[PDB]
Amino acid sequence: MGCTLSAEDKAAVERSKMIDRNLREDGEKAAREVKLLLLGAGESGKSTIVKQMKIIHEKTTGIVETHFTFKDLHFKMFDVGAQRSERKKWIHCFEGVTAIIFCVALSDYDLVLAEDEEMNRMHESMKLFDSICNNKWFTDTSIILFLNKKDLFEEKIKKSPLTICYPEYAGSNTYEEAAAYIQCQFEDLNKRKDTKEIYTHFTCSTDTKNVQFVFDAVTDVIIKNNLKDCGLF
Amino acid sequence: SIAQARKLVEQLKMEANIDRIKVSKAAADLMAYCEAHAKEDPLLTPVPASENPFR
Amino acid sequence: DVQLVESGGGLVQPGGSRKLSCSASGFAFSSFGMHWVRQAPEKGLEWVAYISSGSGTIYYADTVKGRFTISRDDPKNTLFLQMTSLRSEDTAMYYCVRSIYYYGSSPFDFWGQGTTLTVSSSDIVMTQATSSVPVTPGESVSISCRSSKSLLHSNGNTYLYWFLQRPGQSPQLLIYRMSNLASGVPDRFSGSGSGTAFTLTISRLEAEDVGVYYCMQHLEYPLTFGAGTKLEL
Amino acid sequence: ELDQLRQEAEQLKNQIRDARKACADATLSQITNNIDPVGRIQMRTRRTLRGHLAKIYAMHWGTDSRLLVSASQDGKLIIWDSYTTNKVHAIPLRSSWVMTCAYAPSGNYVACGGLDNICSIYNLKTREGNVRVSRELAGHTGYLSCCRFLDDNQIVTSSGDTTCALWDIETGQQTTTFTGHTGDVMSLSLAPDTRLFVSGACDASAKLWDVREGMCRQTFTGHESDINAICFFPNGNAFATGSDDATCRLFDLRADQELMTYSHDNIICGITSVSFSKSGRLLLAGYDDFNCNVWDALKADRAGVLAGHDNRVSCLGVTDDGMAVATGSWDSFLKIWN
Amino acid sequence: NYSYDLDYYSLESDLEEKVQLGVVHWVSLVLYCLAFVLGIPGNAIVIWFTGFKWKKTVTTLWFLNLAIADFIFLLFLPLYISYVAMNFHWPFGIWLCKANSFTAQLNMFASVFFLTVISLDHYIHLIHPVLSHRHRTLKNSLIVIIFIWLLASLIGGPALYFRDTVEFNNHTLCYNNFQKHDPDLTLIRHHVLTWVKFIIGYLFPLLTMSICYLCLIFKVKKRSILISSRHFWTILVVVVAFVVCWTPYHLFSIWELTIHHNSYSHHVMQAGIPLSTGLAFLNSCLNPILYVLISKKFQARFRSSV
Amino acid sequence: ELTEAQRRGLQVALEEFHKHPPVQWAFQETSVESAVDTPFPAGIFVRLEFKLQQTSCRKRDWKKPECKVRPNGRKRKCLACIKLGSEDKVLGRLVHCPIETQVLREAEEHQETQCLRVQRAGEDPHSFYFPGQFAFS
Ligand SMILES: CC(C)CCC[C@@H](C)[C@H]1CC[C@H]2[C@@H]3CC=C4C[C@@H](O)CC[C@]4(C)[C@H]3CC[C@]12C
Repeated sequence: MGCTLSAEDKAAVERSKMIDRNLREDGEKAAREVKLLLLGAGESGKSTIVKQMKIIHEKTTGIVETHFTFKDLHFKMFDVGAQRSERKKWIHCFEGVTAIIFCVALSDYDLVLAEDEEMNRMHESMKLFDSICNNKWFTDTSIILFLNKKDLFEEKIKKSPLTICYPEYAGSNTYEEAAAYIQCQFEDLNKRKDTKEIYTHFTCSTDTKNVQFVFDAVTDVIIKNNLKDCGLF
Repeated sequence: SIAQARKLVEQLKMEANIDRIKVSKAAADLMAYCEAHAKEDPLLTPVPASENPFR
Repeated sequence: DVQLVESGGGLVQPGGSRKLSCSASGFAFSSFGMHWVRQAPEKGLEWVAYISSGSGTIYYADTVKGRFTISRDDPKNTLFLQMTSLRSEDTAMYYCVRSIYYYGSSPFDFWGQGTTLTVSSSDIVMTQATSSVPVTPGESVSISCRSSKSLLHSNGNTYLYWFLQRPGQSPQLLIYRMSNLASGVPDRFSGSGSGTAFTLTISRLEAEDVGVYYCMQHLEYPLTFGAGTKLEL
Repeated sequence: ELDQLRQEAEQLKNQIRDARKACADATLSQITNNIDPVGRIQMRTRRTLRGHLAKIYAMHWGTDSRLLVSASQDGKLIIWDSYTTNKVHAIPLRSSWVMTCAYAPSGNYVACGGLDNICSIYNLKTREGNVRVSRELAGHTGYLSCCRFLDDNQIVTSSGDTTCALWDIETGQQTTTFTGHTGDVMSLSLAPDTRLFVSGACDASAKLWDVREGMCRQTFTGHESDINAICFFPNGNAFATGSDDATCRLFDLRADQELMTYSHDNIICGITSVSFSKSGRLLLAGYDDFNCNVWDALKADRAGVLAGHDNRVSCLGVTDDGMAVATGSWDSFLKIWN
Repeated sequence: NYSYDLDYYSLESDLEEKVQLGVVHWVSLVLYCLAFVLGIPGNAIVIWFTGFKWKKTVTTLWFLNLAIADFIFLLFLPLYISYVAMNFHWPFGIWLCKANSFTAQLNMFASVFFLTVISLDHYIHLIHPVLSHRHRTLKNSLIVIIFIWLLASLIGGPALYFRDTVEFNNHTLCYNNFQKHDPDLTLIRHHVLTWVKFIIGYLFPLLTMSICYLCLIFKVKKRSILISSRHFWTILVVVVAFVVCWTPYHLFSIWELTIHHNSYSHHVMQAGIPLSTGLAFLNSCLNPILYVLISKKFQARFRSSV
Repeated sequence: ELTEAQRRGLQVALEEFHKHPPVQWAFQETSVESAVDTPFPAGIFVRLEFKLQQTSCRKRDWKKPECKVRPNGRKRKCLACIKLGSEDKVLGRLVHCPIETQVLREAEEHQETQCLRVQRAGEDPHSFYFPGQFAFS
């Protein structure tokens, strides 16, 4: 007969079913948002970068959220600035992120690291890159490489050649031969050539093209994963 | 620097003062505990299905 | 600030219509089930209707079914009882009662202050043989209630409730499930009993314990009250 | 003097090791050598709880073996009822990155914490009718890795800034702060008498702190990787630690020494959770092989496998009465076994 | 005594010759049997594995509804096999005709509509991410499923009004009566009914399926993603099956209209309609074998279901 | 004057009736309620409604005229919509006559709708073909 439950237990079943639905309806809204990580080498224009796509949404806190909307698409972006602990313990939390924004300031080729010596900032950023690009978790996650500080680097080229950071460089010390070389040197560390892709970009221009680029790239990643991870069902 | 080393040696000095027993006695207490409580262990000896609240 | 305030009562010609309101003030109207409870001018309590949380489940007393409708306005935090074809048997005090059903909850815990309606001129039976008893302050007194059906359900719960109505005051729940003490009720109250036989014991009775005590059942949702045991002196 | 201090510290280490050896004799296998084995323990999935649609990162039974609380990174704490399936509460979180949960012994409060460096204490028995944020303890720098209640007004947290802290819910400040770990702390387990508590760091060490004064008392060392889980023996005189090198070790408080190691040359993945059973004969350890194993606490031989999980198991609990064992993995689906 | 029979009504003429068994009839019967015995278990497996033993996605909703429609369509096949086995004899009463025809028509049209919507949803979901992230929820799925079922019922409704039964040459045929009251407009009624069936059931679904399944491939090739080998062969098989197993039935239904003007023949319509119906039932059986079972995800689940 | 075509139609209708398996004791034509005739470019069509009285003759003894009419037998009112061609060959025929307890309104409608189909037979080749005999819808 199945009517072995009291009135109170049937009301409890009612409460349980109301709860789970509320839960399902809430969780459906959390699957339509594109999630991005905001890895950065430090001492870059990360504040300027977050300001650039913050206007479109008109003790140590650790994780910092940033919500914004572009072309009817909702982006949540996670910044980890205050996390000085070991990266091997919380890096698997972001397993299902759509993309990893990776900020690099191409003006620290000559500026040696503070509180240290004979350790260039660019070398440290390169180590960070070939430290997250080969993670056993981020194997199908794309990287959007942002390259900041165009004007300062352009001014500094005429004063400091690039031979200091790359003694093996053979090209001329000017634009269109240093930026491309830097991007190429930053792209060879991608060991997973067949699965992930690098959407390199130059920035620090006071335009609105940065958010447009993130938009394009996230659309490509989405389409490719759909049409590859889905059949007929 | 030196303060960390001082605190570390002080802690290590404090540590080396407790009294310890033979491993045989600790094993004996452990064995006595596991033998004297095997009656109320639903996992060691499965409970009959009459008094099992889980199906 | 948990008060429930009733409104809409008054003198109504027989066969007419009247609407009663219950404005919850100071808590979430949703996540609660609501009950109406009726008390004749010189008679004990009598359950009227019940609407669950989310309005998914509705029940009526057979003496009012078809004539009455119960509803809720959750955004406005209001409970409504629309009342049609009013007979002379519907002159009473109507009370708005909240009750929440989950594991370990306390249904019927808070009662409204009630509104007055005067109309101008099977079911488990709860038995309280003792209509009145004289008690001296400082003494210990036991009230007995008896059931026509075993209130003890297969899940271990014995759906008996004890309420106290001090004269010129709204009912206040004392005990739920025949053994659990309410919040804010002193420990000198206690409840015990077997199936179909229950007792409420007041140890060292002192002032403000005088009044009418009611026993209400819920083995099956249908809830019937006792006649009421009245304590004086 | 750096050199003099290093030399005397080395000689202190040598003498403490010599004393630990001086209190060494025949081990457990020389006392368990003659005792009939338990046999083969076969378990069955009595119930399965679903509705999280994310990764499960923690769980904790109540004092009565009926209610449990689970935390997931969909931004949800859920209070399941073990008997039947109904949910009593579904609390949303301000921060959706949570790695801990805890059930108060009185059953009146719940706790949560994660990458936000803040411990949230949620109330359960309110007049209004909703689950509120009773307290928000802040003051840690790194993430919170474990959080266990001690009373209805005290709570011990172990964080990623290489510190543990005994709080005070009323005032909200650190009543006491335990330091001395040169690495992240990712474990916590309170003694039955709630006076001493042990913690295992990320530098392969387990320290036994005294709650009253707040000074380290004993340090047990030896491992090949980090420590991910710690649980006290029911007697309150020993504990078992799980690491990333596929080894679970047993340490004794009165002997300052290792007793047994439950390792097999067939498993290489680490251990995510460790829990004894009542009467202290079965040690249940959850692995990254999407299954948990049951070891004899004396014979140190595998005697059961629970492999009803798809992804890696992350939380494991045994009820107070020893009736059932509930596991939670990275694909929702909390499962109760008996 | 001799008594009497309730009533007799012998409408016949010797100008025509009766139906007899031929080569095509046995093929049609074996096709019906094969389709039934291979479509009941597959549909049952799909409905059990999708409706209950799984979650509720959107694609699973599409396949749930399609499997339900195909299973209900195949359930009432034995009535048709019994009708066609006894040289087109129908003894189950008049009302069961009006019921069975309505059920078959409704199931067929619902299945065709669900194939069309599966194709369109597949293309939109696999090409447009921004558009898909909105307007793709459970509420919209329920609304469109309800609309599809209502439209299919409305399309199948007229069979409940026009169907009838007539005795003829020691038989009892079940047919569509377009000559209810007057024969002045029966031509118009027959034409509008068959042309509506042809347009809604054949032209629109085939055009939509081809357009979506070709635009998806063209855009993917433009984006240079090198679609898998399982695709372009799990896609080009379903279209081929639809066009082979549904065209030589609408063809015959269209030829049916030439009765009014001139055909001077009956053998062509004598054998070829049972074969067409056999092909349609074969498609209804083959839908879940080719749509969900062949897919790697369901096979992986089946292997993991041990 | 009464012609011979209606006689041929009525007699063939009665012969078809006397081919009755279950109902024995064949009737005999007594009074004709109505009998109309019409020529078509393909043949002569006759519609009849006639009254028959049960007779003591055997069903095999209907052609013989010595049958004795019994007024206390049974009465029948039967309709025959038939048409013939050259050499008065019967090609299309429909006979009908149920019990007065029937509705006789839907029956009349369907009998007229089928007699019209009988009328156009022969002139239209596929007259006796109903739309949708072999399909399931
Ligand atoms: C013989 C004919 C009438 C059968 C058609 C009626 C039934 C089978 C149809 C009509 C309405 C349909 C239901 C309406 C929508 C839903 C919700 C979704 O979860 C799919 C199943 C379900 C529940 C459908 C199942 C099939 C359905 C029940």
